[PDB]
Amino acid sequence: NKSDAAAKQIKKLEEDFDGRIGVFAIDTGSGNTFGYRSDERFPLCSSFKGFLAAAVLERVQQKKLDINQKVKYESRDLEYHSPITTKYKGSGMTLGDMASAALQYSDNGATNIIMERFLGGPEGMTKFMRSIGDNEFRLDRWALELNTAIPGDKRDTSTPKAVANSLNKLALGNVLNAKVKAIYQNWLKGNTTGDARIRASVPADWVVGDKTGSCGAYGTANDYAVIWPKNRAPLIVSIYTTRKSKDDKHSDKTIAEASRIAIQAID
Amino acid sequence: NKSDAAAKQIKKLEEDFDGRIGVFAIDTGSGNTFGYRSDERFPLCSSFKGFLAAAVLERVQQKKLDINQKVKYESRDLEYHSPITTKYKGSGMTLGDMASAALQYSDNGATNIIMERFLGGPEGMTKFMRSIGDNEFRLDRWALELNTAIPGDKRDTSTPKAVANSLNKLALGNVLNAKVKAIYQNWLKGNTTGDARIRASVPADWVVGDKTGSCGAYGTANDYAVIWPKNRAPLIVSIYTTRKSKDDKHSDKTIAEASRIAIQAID
Ligand SMILES: *C(=O)[C@@H]([C@@H]1N=C(C(=O)O)[C@@H](SC2CN(C3=NCCS3)C2)[C@@H]1C)[C@H](C)O
Ligand SMILES: *C(=O)[C@@H]([C@@H]1N=C(C(=O)O)[C@H](SC2CN(C3=NCCS3)C2)[C@@H]1C)[C@@H](C)O
Ligand SMILES: [Cl-]
Ligand SMILES: [Cl-]
Repeated sequence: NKSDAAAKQIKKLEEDFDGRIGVFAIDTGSGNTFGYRSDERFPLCSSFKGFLAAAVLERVQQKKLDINQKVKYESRDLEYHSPITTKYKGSGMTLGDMASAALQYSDNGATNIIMERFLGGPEGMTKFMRSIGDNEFRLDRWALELNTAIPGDKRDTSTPKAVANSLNKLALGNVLNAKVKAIYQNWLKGNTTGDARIRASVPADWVVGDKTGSCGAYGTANDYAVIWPKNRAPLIVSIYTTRKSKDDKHSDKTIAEASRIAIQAID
Repeated sequence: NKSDAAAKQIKKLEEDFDGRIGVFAIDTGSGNTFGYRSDERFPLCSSFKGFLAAAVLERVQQKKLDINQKVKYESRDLEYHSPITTKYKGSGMTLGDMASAALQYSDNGATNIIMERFLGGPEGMTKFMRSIGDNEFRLDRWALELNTAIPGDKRDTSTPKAVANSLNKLALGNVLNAKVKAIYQNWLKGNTTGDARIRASVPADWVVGDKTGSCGAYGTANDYAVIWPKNRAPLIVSIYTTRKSKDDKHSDKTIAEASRIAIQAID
């Protein structure tokens, strides 16, 4: 009935902003979970960049790539919303800086460079996810063309649950060894775009790492986080939202609130 | 809870001047440590010169260089802020005097000459740091071009903790033998640029050695010190700051104060 309360509250929250909320949350210490529409599909938006950065680190760990190797792109027509890569166009960036920029600022140039040169594009990004046991994740299109968030369209979607499980495996589990996993955590922790989302749902002294996404269409936005509460086992939180109409704006407040409800449901 | 008090105080200090403070402090006699954002990246500015001078002494100890060998530079266009090297342009300087000038007066000419001729430039400076167990330190650019302190930019950064540990290894530990380490200490002790920073945070009869840095952009400044309190085991203090806006000035007062808080936290 703690589950059922949380569910009634997400249902009301989704009715209040006239859309659709998907949640999955894990207490990694007890194994307690809460889910709401946790098996429905939602657009990834930029959020897949968190997994792209893990993919790079996997390669670095296998010695397939070096984290300090220069990635040059002096001639590239940089995609919209490349605030980091724009600054370094002249000198290039380390693969590590570039992958972290893809995560921390949602840099589309970092994203697309890495997928075209190192990861085998959308298909390869999908293969990476299948290789960690994730069967729902599909990336179909490149950084800027995946944000259409069309209702019923399965392209570039996952489920809240798949997102949660995957983050758990990558951030807390055994895909990355001790050294490289720590780097991944530092990267998540240093995310700059999620202050109004899961971060806003927790005490200021809890440590958080997240990646956000915002399609800019159908009010579609999301956020996923590893949370370290004071003196407690990590939590995994995964919140995906969409909305009725093409022109609707996303609601940060709904994401923060659905996170609050989720964190309470596994308390 | 003494840790947590110190942390609340640094957080308020950082909010008051609208920036970001990173701290790491070690009591070498108990092993007690305090840190605040001790794993986040901050620009080195000139501060790496302290490690550059250690690198030189390492080479001297290995018999790769002689501390009294004449370094001539009669034709060089000396970089801005070379007060010592400007004075000796005609005659040259000993490698020892030159390295100490790079430390004590933050002489950019001494800095760049030494990196280009003896240390293998920024990458060699970084290799030196890796070789003492420092995995966070990166030097990417040369003396005058590393002071841009752009938010988000990982070039020429370390963490307060990495800086503290490294200083401990170099100033108090086993990298340099007893004779050469004493030289290094004398050098640190004779620093002339840090009267308003960590030095200002401690009784005037405590003996201090430090290296400062001031990027002159984004209010970015730092200081790191070995402190000998009378009749107590050494302390290591490491304070890094940045600020929100490009035109903000650095705050010596914030550095001195964050040092006071740090030294109390490990008391
Ligand atoms: C490096 O940071 C830059 C030079 N190093 C500085 C430093 O060591 O703090 C700055 S600021 C300079 C020292 N100073 C003093 N004020 C109080 C008494 S001495 C002004 C300096 C520019 C170089 C340019 O990279
Ligand atoms: C991908 O979703 C998308 C990127 N991703 C974004 C995101 O939320 O991660 C941005 S939305 C923008 C970044 N914002 C903030 N950063 C500082 C405070 S809030 C709002 C952007 C649209 C596509 C278009 O690349
Ligand atoms: Cl999507
Ligand atoms: Cl492409």
